Amino acid sequence: QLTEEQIAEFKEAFSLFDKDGDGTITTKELGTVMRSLGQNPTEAELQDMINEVDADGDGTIDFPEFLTMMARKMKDTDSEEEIREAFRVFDKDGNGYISAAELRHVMTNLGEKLTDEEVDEMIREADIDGDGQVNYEEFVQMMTAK
Ligand SMILES: [Ca+2]
Ligand SMILES: [Ca+2]
Ligand SMILES: [Ca+2]
Ligand SMILES: [Tb+3]
Repeated sequence: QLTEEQIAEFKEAFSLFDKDGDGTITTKELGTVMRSLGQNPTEAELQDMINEVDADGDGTIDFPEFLTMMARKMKDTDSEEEIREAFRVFDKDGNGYISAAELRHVMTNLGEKLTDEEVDEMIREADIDGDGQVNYEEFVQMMTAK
């Protein structure tokens, strides 16, 4: 039973993925989005990637499947591999560290203007140690913090 408060937040993600507002996420748009994220996925990956979110193999993604894909993860096993790439995917420094600055560097290219007072707070609001920066160890805390 997904609460509305959750179903809403998800909507925000879509508008971020489907810039065309067609109502379906395609590979051409997916790669383009990940291509600007500093990532360089292969053709076999992007195409095969959609499959993961495409259980019906229709060639596109909808709301029911868009949430299921994310929700499912919460209702199944997880691979620290995804937490590594995504995380290291932001630390272009390959150092594995995301400072309130670096985060603002990438999250900024997203195409949305964010405020420092917010980012600084978020990162500092999640940093169980409050070091103004997030470490790989902290990343687990969130998933290990009931
Ligand atoms: Ca589209
Ligand atoms: Ca770094
Ligand atoms: Ca720290
Ligand atoms: Tb589908």
